[PDB]
Amino acid sequence: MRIILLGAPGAGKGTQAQFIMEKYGIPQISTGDMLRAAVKSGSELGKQAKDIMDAGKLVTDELVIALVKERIAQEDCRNGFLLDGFPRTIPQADAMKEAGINVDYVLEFDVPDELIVDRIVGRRVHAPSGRVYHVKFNPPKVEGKDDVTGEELTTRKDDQEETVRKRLVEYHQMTAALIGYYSKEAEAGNTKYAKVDGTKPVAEVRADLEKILG
Repeated sequence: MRIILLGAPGAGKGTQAQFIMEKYGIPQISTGDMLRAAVKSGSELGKQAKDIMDAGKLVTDELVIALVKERIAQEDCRNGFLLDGFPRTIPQADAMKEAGINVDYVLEFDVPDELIVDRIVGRRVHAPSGRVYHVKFNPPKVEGKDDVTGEELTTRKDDQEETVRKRLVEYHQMTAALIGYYSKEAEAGNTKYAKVDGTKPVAEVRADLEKILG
């Protein structure tokens, strides 16, 4: 069972990761994780990808692909894998096909931008301790203040409404053609594609995956 899980930043597609992992007994894999696990290994690619990172240049599509083919070749991927957040472009996806890395399902965790914004800007945090809150779901006992210390709560620079919005616009701009690519690939029978609605409750989204997957 080989699955590609896609979704906008802050949509929360990771909320179904462990379900898929336990359902079909497969590891979760991201380009970020293997970038490190490669350097950790004495692999040539690891040493290669290490130099590119130390020099602060983007990792080439060919090198990332090589790391992927290397990653899924390991024994933990005997029954498949869960590929999280990759590919991100059509060249990358085609490069996976050019190297014969097919997948069974392409899942698109979909959440409207406005909802994502609403979720994120609602966050509050106690920076020095790292304690997190949220105006809904988990508000502090004393309004605007940390339960433990009683100090005023703040917000992350990474959660600024203006910052989050640019991230989404950028993401859609970069992912739009790729979604159509896999949807068309599905019409060609090369893989299966399904646009999952991530606005419903977790338990409901989970049950929808079982009808899509099996």
